[PDB]
Amino acid sequence: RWKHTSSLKVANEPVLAFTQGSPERDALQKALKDLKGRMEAIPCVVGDEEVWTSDVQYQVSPFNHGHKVAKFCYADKSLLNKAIEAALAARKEWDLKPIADRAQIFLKAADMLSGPRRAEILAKTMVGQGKTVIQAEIDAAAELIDFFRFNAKYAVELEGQQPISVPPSTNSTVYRGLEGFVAAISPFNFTAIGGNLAGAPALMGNVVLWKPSDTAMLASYAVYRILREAGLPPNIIQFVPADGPLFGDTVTSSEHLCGINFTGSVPTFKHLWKQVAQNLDRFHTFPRLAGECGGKNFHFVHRSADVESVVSGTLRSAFEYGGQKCSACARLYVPHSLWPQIKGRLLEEHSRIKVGDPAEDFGTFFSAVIDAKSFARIKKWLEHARSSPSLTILAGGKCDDSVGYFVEPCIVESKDPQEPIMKEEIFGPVLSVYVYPDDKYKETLQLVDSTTSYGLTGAVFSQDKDVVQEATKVLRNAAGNFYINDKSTGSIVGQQPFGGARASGTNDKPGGPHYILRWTSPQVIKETHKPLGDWSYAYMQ
Amino acid sequence: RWKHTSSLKVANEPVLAFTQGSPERDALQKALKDLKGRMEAIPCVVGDEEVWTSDVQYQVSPFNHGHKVAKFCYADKSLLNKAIEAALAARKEWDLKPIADRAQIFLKAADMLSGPRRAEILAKTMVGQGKTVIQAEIDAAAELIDFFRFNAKYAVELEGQQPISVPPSTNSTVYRGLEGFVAAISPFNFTAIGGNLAGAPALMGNVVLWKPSDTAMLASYAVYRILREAGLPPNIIQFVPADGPLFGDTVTSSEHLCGINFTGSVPTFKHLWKQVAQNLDRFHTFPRLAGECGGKNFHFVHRSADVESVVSGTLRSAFEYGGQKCSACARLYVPHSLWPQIKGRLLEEHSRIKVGDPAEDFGTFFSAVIDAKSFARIKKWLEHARSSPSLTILAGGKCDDSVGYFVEPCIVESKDPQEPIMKEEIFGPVLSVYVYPDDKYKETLQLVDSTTSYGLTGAVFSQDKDVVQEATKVLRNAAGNFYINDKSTGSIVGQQPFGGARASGTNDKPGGPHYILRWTSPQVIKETHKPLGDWSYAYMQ
Repeated sequence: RWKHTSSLKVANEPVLAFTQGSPERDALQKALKDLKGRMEAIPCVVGDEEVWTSDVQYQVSPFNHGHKVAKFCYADKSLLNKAIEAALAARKEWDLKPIADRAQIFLKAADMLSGPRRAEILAKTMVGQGKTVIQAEIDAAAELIDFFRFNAKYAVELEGQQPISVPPSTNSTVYRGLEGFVAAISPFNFTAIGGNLAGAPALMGNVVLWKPSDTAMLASYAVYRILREAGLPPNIIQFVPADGPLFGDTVTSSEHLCGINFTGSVPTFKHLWKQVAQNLDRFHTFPRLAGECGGKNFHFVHRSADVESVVSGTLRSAFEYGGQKCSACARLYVPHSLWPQIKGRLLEEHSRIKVGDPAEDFGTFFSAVIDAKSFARIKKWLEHARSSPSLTILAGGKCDDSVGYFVEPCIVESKDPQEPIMKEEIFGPVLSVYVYPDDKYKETLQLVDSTTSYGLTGAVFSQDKDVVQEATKVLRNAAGNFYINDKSTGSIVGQQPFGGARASGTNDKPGGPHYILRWTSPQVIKETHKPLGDWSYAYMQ
Repeated sequence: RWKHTSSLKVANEPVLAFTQGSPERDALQKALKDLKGRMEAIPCVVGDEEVWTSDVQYQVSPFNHGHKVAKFCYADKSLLNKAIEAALAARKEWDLKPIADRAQIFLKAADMLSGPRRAEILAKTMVGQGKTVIQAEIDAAAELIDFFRFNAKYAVELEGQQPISVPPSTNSTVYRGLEGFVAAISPFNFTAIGGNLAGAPALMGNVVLWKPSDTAMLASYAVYRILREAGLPPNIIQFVPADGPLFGDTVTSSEHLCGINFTGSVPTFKHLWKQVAQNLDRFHTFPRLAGECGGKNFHFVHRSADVESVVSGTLRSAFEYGGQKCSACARLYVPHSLWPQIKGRLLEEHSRIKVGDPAEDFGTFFSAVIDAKSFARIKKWLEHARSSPSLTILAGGKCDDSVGYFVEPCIVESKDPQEPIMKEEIFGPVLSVYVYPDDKYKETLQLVDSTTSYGLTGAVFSQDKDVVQEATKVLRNAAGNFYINDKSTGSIVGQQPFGGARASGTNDKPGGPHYILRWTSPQVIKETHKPLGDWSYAYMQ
């Protein structure tokens, strides 16, 4: 016999420059102005019904928290259960739909995000989450477009991974979606992640309840709407903002939960994991938990390092988007011999860093952090950085929540490599620096590895190839994304599949080809084409 | 600029015939006699140290439970913790060892099992677990050899799945083993599974605590010894029989647990899962749980079916190895129009079935079931089959534990398609039959799907292609391994990757290429070859 199969070749979305006079700078400016003074009312969406509840909530602009950018509402238990039921009733048909047809929807969404919807999705991310132009670009456009295209490629190619056939039998693998619904819970700090957390499972034949982050609601809903317009049928993804604990209680209580695709804090992930375990007896199948959590990421500097690359790379990793990345560098290990030079260069460039309103002033490096709870926690750390004997603020240290949740980039030196600030994830623009004796760099490599609970990202800066090989070995499990002479942030889909282990999550490497395997439960079909024969065996006669 | 990828070209191990005259029948007979009257003392093995504890245990021959085939002992907490520690101290080197070198060990073990050790491994499985010649062959030889070879192929080819590189940066994926130790817990009913449960993670750079099934100790230790002689370094796999609860308590209490590779009962799997969840805070990473559990598998018969194929296929699936397979057919759905013919044929062939001592009489179809607890459970079901109004024993129904744990093949007709016997996994040679009206075969397809909690295996017998397509759609999630005109047992590696969802497990499909992904935590390395540049962006100037 035979069969016409299919293949799909994709390229990464080019990252636009947005320079003066460039069409994208103009489109973006126009989209930003179209948002000024306007507040979108965003409903919950179950199937095609827009639903409002009485539990109304607002999203404000991080750099100008007086401006409400969106009004939305929390689904209640009753609405969440209706969304599970409606999703389930749509699942069989959607799962049965050919991968090619499903992939097509995400390819069209990708193209929409690429061209016509680009400025919009950028503007909403800038205004809603406080991202500068370029942070919104690499996120709400590039990373999200890539997720859609590359996962589409991965899922189409996956269908061609078929078992061996041996006459008189033909074997085939059917990549079923998981039976049940998936709960997708996305964080504030990347518009791309919400799209991927709900989208990748949907792509794989699942139906999803998507709880988007309150502080990214404006742009996430834009992603939702774009998926729907690209052709996503109703009840495949339910748009259901909600209280976090309520959402988790409801989904972990449904006998129909078959997965949770989560990105956020480890305690919340662990809590969901424990709830699922507590309720194991009620589920029709074992639910799959995928969890990308935070990090306490490092830039390790060897004496041979290009000092300029260390400085720019670290400034970028530590302070871009106000350090609100699970991949952001928060501990810098510098050899004594390089410290004076690196310290001076860092302080010099630090003073050139503009923090302000990213929509009005494109010269802004980064803007306010995301919200009050985060601002509060960051102040507690800045105060710790003044209060602690082992700590000395070298630069910044100020913050001001009168207009936005503004925090100055802060650089702190620790005389204690095990100081809490060297170990605990701040999610703010707060860089800790430990200066180590050149003669003790091997023990220091060991400290990088042993100091925190995390294993997300990390970089080595070294011109000495032998030290690189050596740190690569030593730090094998300190970073799931390991960078050699580059900053620890900015993973690109298909180039650096993203994730790490230890406390940093389950490391399912979104951005790579294996990620989607979490969202399929393969069925293997063997068809035998000849009659069977005696149940007995020759050796028995 | 260059990519070098390696493939490995491997074939399934030929299943030998063992007919009178053949060399394998002779080698086997010799190995069986070399075992008669002998009892191996089997120590725990930690590193290279053989350890005895005071908690001594015996393995007896299922068909002759008076013969002790092995003396072994249970590891205590103290010994299990020393095994964790020693394993951990060996892990970094082993994980660093190139996949090709690790794979080589399992390829040599495979060849050993293929030739010189074949008769031995067969004999120990026949004698220890009660398997007939051919059941031992497809298991302790073919399936185990295939696991080793194919997993080696899959791991070698996996290394060549590398990310895209774009100048000035080169990206590479490093397939790390999981950081910690893996607990492998294997069941009595396949020697191959123990090898795969401990072996596949070891292959992937993990270190393993292997708790083999008490009732398969003789052959499992033979697998262990062969891996060691094939070149497996000490402390990569620790051979540690133990009390089940104690073993689980100890491993789920270690901060170093990073995985559990389990095949067995769902309650035990769920229990382990709940323990890991309870202790989540203490683990250095989130442990990965892989669980293959049981089934309540079906043969669904459409009126168009080849009656002879139905008969021989069902006899084989239901009664081979006394029905002690998670894939064994235990519910047969027959259309009224075909019943008289199928009933007569079944009863006729049933009466031709020899149950006896598989080592002494190769005419034996199947022998005693594994042990007393299982024998006891099976009698409770035979008694249920006499006591229940909806039930009628059509054939067999007797059992005798005076010499071995012997149970006659039993065929029961249920007038109630939802009778507990149609729903609960017996793990005995007990086939239940429901006869349905031809006119109501669609509703009956739905019943097959809706009746039990399981989704492991299932078969449709139908000459009507349109009914096949239809059942395939309806039963999409009733069976992870779906057979068209063939029996529901006997998955072959690389041809039918094995496993199913619902309550039947996590469906990681051992036997396929994706299985090994559970045992690796990939690291992605990006090396940038040019200096970085200003931290600022052009659009900002």
